[PDB]
Amino acid sequence: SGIIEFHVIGNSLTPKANRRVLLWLVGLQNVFSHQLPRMPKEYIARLVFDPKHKTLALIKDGRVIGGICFRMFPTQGFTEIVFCAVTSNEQVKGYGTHLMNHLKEYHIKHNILYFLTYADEYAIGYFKKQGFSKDIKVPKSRYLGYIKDYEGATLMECELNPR
Ligand SMILES: CC(=O)SCCNC(=O)CCNC(=O)[C@H](O)C(C)(C)COP(=O)(O)OP(=O)(O)OC[C@H]1O[C@@H](n2cnc3c(N)ncnc32)[C@H](O)[C@@H]1OP(=O)(O)O
Repeated sequence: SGIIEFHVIGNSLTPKANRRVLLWLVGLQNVFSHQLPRMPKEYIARLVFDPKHKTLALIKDGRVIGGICFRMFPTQGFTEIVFCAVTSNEQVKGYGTHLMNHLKEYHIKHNILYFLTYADEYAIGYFKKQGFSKDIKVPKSRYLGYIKDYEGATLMECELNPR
């Protein structure tokens, strides 16, 4: 290795089957908790280990340095971005953007062209740089009760251009 690697991981049924992945999931849980201090740790753990959620992990030298936890809604035509974070010492180097670009490529391949997410006010600018907007095109009837709403957050959407 010696270089960064992208891995789409998660818990398919039980996290005890693959210990390498389990270690990465715990690593993600910790990174998410550390960079998302206002989010209950038990809450982060619950979602990161939920079989319906996947996490695109950014690993360098076997260690998790960032990731995006998401949930795919193929029939609804979109994916919910649940957690997004890069460990502090690795931030401001381009990894956060690198992670989102990789996630976009993955979804273009699965033919899902919309991301929905609830952004904390002080993170809005990050999403805007990644092409997200406060203008929502996915109908409310399509996401209400599907995506989780948060306190004081702003719903934002990213329309992916397959090119
Ligand atoms: C659904 C949610 O998860 S909402 C919560 C989102 N997450 C967090 O707030 C957790 C704490 N923050 C982080 O983990 C990081 O700051 C991340 C993941 C947002 C960004 O990761 P990084 O690796 O630092 O970002 P990267 O180096 O790719 O920078 C992305 C670009 O966004 C820009 N940007 C604009 N506004 C912001 C902002 N509010 N925060 C961060 N970046 C911003 C940066 O200037 C940078 O552009 P530049 O390189 O041209 O200057």
